[PDB]
Amino acid sequence: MRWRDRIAVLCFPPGLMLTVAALILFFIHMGVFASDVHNFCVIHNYDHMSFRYTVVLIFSQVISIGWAAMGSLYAEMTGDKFLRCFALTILILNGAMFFNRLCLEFLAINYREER
Amino acid sequence: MRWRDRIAVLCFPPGLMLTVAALILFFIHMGVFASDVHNFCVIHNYDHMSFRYTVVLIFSQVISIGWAAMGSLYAEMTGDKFLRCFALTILILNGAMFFNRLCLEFLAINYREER
Amino acid sequence: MCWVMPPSVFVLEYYLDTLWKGTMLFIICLVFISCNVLREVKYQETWCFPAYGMVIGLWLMLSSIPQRRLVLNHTRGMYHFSIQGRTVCQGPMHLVYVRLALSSDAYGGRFFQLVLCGHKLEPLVLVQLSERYEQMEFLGRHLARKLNINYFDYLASSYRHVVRHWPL
Amino acid sequence: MCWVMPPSVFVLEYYLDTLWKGTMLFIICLVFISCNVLREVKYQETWCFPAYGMVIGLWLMLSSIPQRRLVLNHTRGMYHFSIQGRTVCQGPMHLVYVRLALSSDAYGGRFFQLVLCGHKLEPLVLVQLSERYEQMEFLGRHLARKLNINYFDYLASSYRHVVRHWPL
Ligand SMILES: CC(C)CCC[C@@H](C)[C@H]1CC[C@H]2[C@@H]3CC=C4C[C@@H](O)CC[C@]4(C)[C@H]3CC[C@]12C
Ligand SMILES: CC(C)CCC[C@@H](C)[C@H]1CC[C@H]2[C@@H]3CC=C4C[C@@H](O)CC[C@]4(C)[C@H]3CC[C@]12C
Repeated sequence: MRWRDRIAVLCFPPGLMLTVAALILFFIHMGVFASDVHNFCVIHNYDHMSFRYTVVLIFSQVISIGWAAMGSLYAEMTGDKFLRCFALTILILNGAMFFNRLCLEFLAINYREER
Repeated sequence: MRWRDRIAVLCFPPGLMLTVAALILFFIHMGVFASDVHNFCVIHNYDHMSFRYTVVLIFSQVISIGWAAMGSLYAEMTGDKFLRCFALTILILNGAMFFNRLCLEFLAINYREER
Repeated sequence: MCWVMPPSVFVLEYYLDTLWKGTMLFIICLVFISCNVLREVKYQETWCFPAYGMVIGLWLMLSSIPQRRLVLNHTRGMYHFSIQGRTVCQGPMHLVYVRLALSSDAYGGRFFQLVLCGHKLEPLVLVQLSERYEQMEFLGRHLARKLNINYFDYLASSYRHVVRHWPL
Repeated sequence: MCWVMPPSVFVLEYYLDTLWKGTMLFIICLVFISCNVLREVKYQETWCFPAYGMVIGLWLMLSSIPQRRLVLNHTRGMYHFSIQGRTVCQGPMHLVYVRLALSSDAYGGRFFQLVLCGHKLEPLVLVQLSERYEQMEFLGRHLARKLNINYFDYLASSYRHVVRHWPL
């Protein structure tokens, strides 16, 4: 039908909301991950780390994983292989992303605070 | 026709990427303008202004206006009012942002260097 | 309300309740903005959960739905899927149904809803009363008096369900 | 070449030359990046102009194209727009044409191109030689011997142009 009118007003096609949201979450999370590895490797100004926001972005990480999986489940029944490949690829990169940042956080214990 | 396949591989619909280039251009130029205004008003951090990148981003501004305009020209003949309204609104905001940054650059003239 | 809604003179109109959901989200997050908990001793600020509240709510207000209608007027209307402005779906019969749907939990409690089936149509969810079957087919009979189309029950055809048009 | 391409046994295949523009953009940036001009005395850094060049160059490189083909097989083929993978345009004749196109400058010099007209088709731009009219209808008659459809001249019908299939 008229995808101009579909994308124009009042709605969105089913799915393809959560995928785009996961894309922008992926963008901002590469931004913060690159900043973290940069400041951990060379410039060494830990006072301006992301030592302050530590659990809310983890919550953002897991909800982004959930929305990527949920959009994949909601878009699988389209019968088209490209959409399924799109959803599986974004899910895979988000999951490996999550494991990488979890490993980086677990490596960065002795630098935050002590209880 | 199948806009999934149209957006998937090997091409883009006619126009419709010039417009999104104008969108990301407007976004990053608003970010630069907001950073300049914020740094000018309160914190007074003339060391870290964009006094150094002056003419390249102005050239960026003018190619942004040209791309948005000729994209509007390339998308006008589709016969749909929504696309024309979208392109014209993007052109209007791009021109307004360019004029605002030109006024700001002309106002802050005694702060860069002297020739 | 038992007699007003069954006729539904000519068109019907319909809407959605996502505006309600975004409304109490906006109220809750506006409450969250001013004088939240002071957990600086927790070495963390929780202002970004409301930032996700901002994002989710603004997206939910982005879904505006003006008066979902059809061509259900008491005539030879084709039940074309009609919105103010754009139009998407058309069909010569055989797609619009009114179907009973059932849901179950782990315990086994049964909840009954109604759906006006079709190509991206709107449901017929009744107002928070689903524990017994009551009368079932009487509302289907009022719909039949309206513009008789269908009344579909659970599972396959079998019995206890009514059809009016068929494409064979 | 005059007896190789005008035969064109069965299908034709086609491509774009934007890959060349992308590869030249990559070449000029590999020239620029190492030891560019040193204009710090100009109170400026000029590294973002090639950043824009690589934005447009990566976009141009992304325009991949596997062998634009049709059903120009020397049969009763219906000229379906064929692409490895997806398929877009299907049409029962009356849309595939071969038309002469003209361009003029301020002085008045005329530049002649040829376009295989159709729903998002590919042109028939000849290899950088248009100053005289030469032969005109000879290549049109060769295309007629191939899979006779049309040979459209400039302006309206008038004369001097040939049609084979008409939709009336
Ligand atoms: C798509 C591209 C080519 C268009 C935008 C150009 C980009 C690369 C430019 C334009 C604005 C620039 C920024 C403007 C302001 C600042 C603050 C300054 O103290 C250091 C450089 C920095 C951080 C610049 C980095 C590079 C920058 C982001
Ligand atoms: C709400 C959903 C969409 C997630 C968005 C998260 C945003 C709001 C969060 C996540 C990462 C965060 C940034 C991470 C790192 C820095 C550098 C630090 O020295 C100051 C805070 C600052 C600048 C944070 C600002 C807020 C931030 C951008």
